[PDB]
Amino acid sequence: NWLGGLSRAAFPKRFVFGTVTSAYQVEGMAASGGRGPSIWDAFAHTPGNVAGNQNGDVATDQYHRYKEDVNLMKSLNFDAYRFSISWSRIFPDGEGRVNQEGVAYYNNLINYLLQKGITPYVNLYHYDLPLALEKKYGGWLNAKMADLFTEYADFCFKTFGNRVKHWFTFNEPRIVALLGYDQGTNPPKRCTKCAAGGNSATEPYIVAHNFLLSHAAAVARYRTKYQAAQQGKVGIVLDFNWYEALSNSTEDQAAAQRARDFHIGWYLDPLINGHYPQIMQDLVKDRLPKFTPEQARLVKGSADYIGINQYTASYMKGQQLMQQTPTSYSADWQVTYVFAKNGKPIGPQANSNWLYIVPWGMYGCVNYIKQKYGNPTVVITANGMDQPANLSRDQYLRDTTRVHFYRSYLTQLKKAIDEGANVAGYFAWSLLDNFEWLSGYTSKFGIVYVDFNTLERHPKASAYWFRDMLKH
Ligand SMILES: [Zn+2]
Repeated sequence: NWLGGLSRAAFPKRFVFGTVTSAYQVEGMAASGGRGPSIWDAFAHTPGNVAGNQNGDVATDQYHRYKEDVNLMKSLNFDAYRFSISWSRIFPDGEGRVNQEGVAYYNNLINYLLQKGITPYVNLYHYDLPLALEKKYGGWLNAKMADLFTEYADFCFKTFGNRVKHWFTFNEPRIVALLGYDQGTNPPKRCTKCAAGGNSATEPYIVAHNFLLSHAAAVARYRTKYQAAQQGKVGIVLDFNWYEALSNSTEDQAAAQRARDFHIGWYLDPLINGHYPQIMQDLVKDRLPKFTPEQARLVKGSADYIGINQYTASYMKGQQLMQQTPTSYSADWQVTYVFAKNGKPIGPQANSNWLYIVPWGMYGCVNYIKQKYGNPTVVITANGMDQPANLSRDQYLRDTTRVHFYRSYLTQLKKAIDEGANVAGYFAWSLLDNFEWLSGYTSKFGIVYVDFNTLERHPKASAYWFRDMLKH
């Protein structure tokens, strides 16, 4: 049967199912409603940065249509909605003056969600640093971001925390470090060879450190000032794609483990154990910032749950570890990616070249966190796949590959949960086809189709699949 034995009865009691978007990717009204620009506004408005020079100015226009979108998600039997607040929509300059019209938008959204019985899971940050903060402070290169982010977070707790009980600080700081400061393909486009300046060997580590210190400072503020009255929780969202050793050799097993440590351990070892992974300390050395004992104690235990964005998996091949001139965070791992074993591809690709459809990667990731980190509370905060551009409406709606994607990946998650992993919920990326960063509107991740000419929403087969799977 097309559900493949899945239903709410197949998951733990009170397991949360939702969908996810992010502010810049769906809201629109990017330069209206009093919103100040983010680094993504400047980046997307520069010719050649985004596919077809597209941008998020209008996006899906959720800003005007949110009640339609909330009605839709309720009709699809979801319990929760993960969305983000645009920092520059609240503080156009990232600090100082509050944009009251911005505040009102999020009040209206949160209240309508609650009126419809959908639980808000709110991200404070999703790639969208206020441009004014980038210019004035140097953004995530500056340790002062902890203070600035904490004040922003403080306002959000005060203003929305009587209603919002599930918070996340950041979304995938590894991708910010990697794409913004290693490869220099996302804003602020920094890297060793980059026009804007940078150093791919040092800056990604500075940036990650500052994300961890900022997260810890925001959570400390929540716990000391708001928690007693509000009784909510604050986590963080981390990307984790699976790495499988290409063979059972010592070298290949070591490579796969290195990759895990540089990918997820980079953030999880500080959050769980109060230090960076040993292998990163050994290889990256004086390029890896040191937490003081006080900072390490602030960072350790500072996430009430771990959000994991899980999409894909790779084989890893190893080598003897070399002494090497440092060139980048990516090269520091000393691994070789491989996408076939025994002459067979790890899986077929979706539209995005990096996204190999590998359902057992979900089991791999969830099992690994369970076994390595003392089984912390995990929420799958994003999982999904994309269709390409230029299909007809009907072709988008008959998304049988995505139906197969969710059934297979959710079966693998169920497998990990039945073996004892503490997973509290699951969120599909995305509710809507949206602005997919560098791919612009050429990548369609939604379970709901969006006609980007008319802005009309049309549920795809995968939306109906969720509706049937999730019926109460
Ligand atoms: Zn509109």
